[PDB]
Amino acid sequence: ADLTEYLSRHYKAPRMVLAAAGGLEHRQLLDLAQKHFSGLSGTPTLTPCRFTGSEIRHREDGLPLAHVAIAVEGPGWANPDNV
Amino acid sequence: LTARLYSLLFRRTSTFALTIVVGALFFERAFDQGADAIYEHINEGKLWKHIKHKY
Amino acid sequence: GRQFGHLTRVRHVITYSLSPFEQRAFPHYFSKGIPNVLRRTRACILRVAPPFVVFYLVYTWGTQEFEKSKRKN
Amino acid sequence: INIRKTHPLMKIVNNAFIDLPAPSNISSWWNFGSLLGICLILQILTGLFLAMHYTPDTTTAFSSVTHICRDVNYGWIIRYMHANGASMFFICLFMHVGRGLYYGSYTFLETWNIGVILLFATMATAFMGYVLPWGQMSFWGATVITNLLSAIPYIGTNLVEWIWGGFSVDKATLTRFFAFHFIFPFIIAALAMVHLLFLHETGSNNPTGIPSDTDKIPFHPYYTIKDILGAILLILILMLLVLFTPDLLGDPDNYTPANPLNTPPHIKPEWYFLFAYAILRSIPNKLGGVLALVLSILVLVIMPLLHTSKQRSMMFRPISQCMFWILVADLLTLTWIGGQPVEHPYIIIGQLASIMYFLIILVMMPVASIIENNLLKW
Amino acid sequence: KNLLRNALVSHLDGTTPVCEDIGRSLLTYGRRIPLAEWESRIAEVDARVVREVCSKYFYDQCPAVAGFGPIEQLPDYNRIRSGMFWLRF
Amino acid sequence: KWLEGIRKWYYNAAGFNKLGLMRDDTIHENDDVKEAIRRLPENLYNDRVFRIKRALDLSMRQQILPKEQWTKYEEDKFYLEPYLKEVIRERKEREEWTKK
Ligand code: HEM
Ligand code: HEM
Repeated sequence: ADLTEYLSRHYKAPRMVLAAAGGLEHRQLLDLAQKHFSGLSGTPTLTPCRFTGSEIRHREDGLPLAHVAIAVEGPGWANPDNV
Repeated sequence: LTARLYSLLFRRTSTFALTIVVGALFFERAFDQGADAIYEHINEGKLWKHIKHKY
Repeated sequence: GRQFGHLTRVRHVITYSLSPFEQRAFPHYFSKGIPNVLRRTRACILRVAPPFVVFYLVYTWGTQEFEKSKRKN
Repeated sequence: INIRKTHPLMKIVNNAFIDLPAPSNISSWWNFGSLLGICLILQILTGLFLAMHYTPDTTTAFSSVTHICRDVNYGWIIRYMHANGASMFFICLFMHVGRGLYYGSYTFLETWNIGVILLFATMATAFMGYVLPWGQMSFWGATVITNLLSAIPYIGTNLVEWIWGGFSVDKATLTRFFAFHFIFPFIIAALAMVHLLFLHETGSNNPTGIPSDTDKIPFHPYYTIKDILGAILLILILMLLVLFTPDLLGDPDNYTPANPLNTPPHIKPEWYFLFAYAILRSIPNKLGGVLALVLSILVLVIMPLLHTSKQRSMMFRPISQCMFWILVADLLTLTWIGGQPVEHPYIIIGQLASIMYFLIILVMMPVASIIENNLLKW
Repeated sequence: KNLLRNALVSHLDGTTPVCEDIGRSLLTYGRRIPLAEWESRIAEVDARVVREVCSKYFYDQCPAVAGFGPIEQLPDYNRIRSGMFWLRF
Repeated sequence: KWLEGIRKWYYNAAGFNKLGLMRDDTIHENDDVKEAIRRLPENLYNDRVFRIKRALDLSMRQQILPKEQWTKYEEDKFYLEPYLKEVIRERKEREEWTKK
């Protein structure tokens, strides 16, 4: 029931992109979109998430090597500072 | 106030040390005046400055 | 006794550790420190105090014995 | 690579103060190492400046220290810093010893032996520094303890005539004691480095007694700023002592020129020797009393060799803990009885307190340990 | 900058990374930015702007550290915090 | 016998139950204790060091556990004792063989 509810809510109207790259025709691509994806007839998220900044550590000495990562909060997408 | 203060005086070490030395001299001056005023204030009377002011 | 790397062999442990700027300077000082120090005080009353009241009783006893010896003559 | 891991002095700095795996369980009762070290270097500085204005002679010492406290700028507070810093050093030394006995860290054997030798050296340095101001109290106490060293049959008479330089405490004795108090804290610092060497061989101790090798936090910057906190607490207590009540510790008779005839009736050593002195005058035997003092320090040697428990500390042995607190009260009892004139009820309770001291530390510790032992299905 | 050019060019070879790039560009932006604008913004880069941005996103942050395994040698979090900002050594 | 009640009073007044510890935790370490700890299965060893590190944290911060998680006199799963018996008996075996 929750699976049907999830599939019915989190997919439908604005939030989907068909993309085609390679040896085809864009006109016939939109024609096939008209042929099949038309009539889908669909009809409230993205809050700022608080970055904590902390340290988790798994002392687990059975394995030979060691794996250490360290990160900070990344800026995102709308900045050339990302470049 | 706090954001301005951190964005100015807490990102270069040598400028931080210089401004705390300058503020340390200013605070030393202000503490001289305050401590001397208080200690002369709670023991008025029997102090040598007024007995010299007699003469 | 040596440096790190060779001391113990422990699996099965995950430690969470919080940033110092994340949390407060004084997290619930008065609502915790007073009952904790009351518990640490009650945990040592009959072990620490009964030597000192023996000290004060022998103090007053020997003192008043000296006074009684030095006030009849 | 890393400058700290390449330079040979910086390798010593890294192994001493940075990469030392420390127990995360230790409260303010483990700050005493930094406290004693900062007390030691401040004693070095104060005694150094005093020696820049002190005259080691019987005629000139009293007048010269008077010239220091009245004429040389801040010499009055530097003298007060030296004496009261000796007292604060003694407080921290006793509580360092009390931690080392309470938390079972005395199982470290040779480290305990190095500490015993350090205790000898600090006692000798303290006594000769107290002799130096050429006071009435210092003169008579030096005469008494010199005769205590003459208690030894057939060796002590030649040894005391060897340390005199005369018949009594004269200028030779004064200058020799100046030399020994003037040289000894360097040797104290060297044996302190040896003390630190054997501890960093072993590793430090937590309140539980279980080794904290799974929970080692570094020595820096946690314990560095915690020792700074404890050190500035020592600074404020010591400096408020030297600037508010300088006379709560110092004897009144210490400000008198030495009279070679008087023997004032409240003659006593200072309070950090009165428990050493209360054992003496409550035993009617000269050699017996000084042997009782030497055997008290040898009991402090012995107590690592009688840990017949199965825990390390007395943290979970409350009976031995209560006996330890009775010993704390008995130590302060002996110190106060050392601070009293010779009186008959005081004589009775001083003898009872000294024999109680011996019976608690010698006899009652394995008895309490074996009751705690056999009580726990062992 | 030449490494970033060559990495992006060899990244977008074939058809799967190209179509993935189109999908991810039109999800984050609603539109696709071709690589010539990326080349112009590469030409918009000198070391001064780089150290400004690295001063923005590194200089005394509160990072997230994850350790996995025999990580006894891994220092405490305050060692990372001390070695994070230079005091110019 | 009432000595069991005396042991109950002692185990109340000890505090490692309040810290949530067993009897096989606070043994003083000689090398025989080291051998006895080395002669243990992996699961009990890891549970023991987990208990030790939780106890060291709750001893540093001193915020000691609620009443409910405290171990009791009955459920004290003491296990190091027969291993300690075997280690000390091998040590007495070696001492007797040298003094024979
Ligand atoms: C002469 C003065 C002394 C100095 C400067 C000194 C110095 C130190 C230092 C720096 C430490 C390491 C940090 C600490 O826990 O305090 C230490 C630890 C220790 N000292 Fe001393 N010490 C002195 C006297 C003594 C004496 C008289 C004893 C007793 C024999 C002693 C026994 C110990 C023990 C057992 C430890 C380790 C305690 C632990 O692991 O927590 N020390 N000392
Ligand atoms: C090598 C360094 C030291 C030097 C050069 C030194 C020098 C002196 C001098 C010249 C005096 C006589 C002046 C006076 O009494 O104010 C003195 C007294 C004294 N010193 Fe030191 N001293 C040193 C270290 C220590 C240490 C480490 C202690 C013990 C903590 C100590 C304890 C005392 C005491 C108790 C007195 C008697 C204080 C008084 O009666 O006024 N000294 N010292």
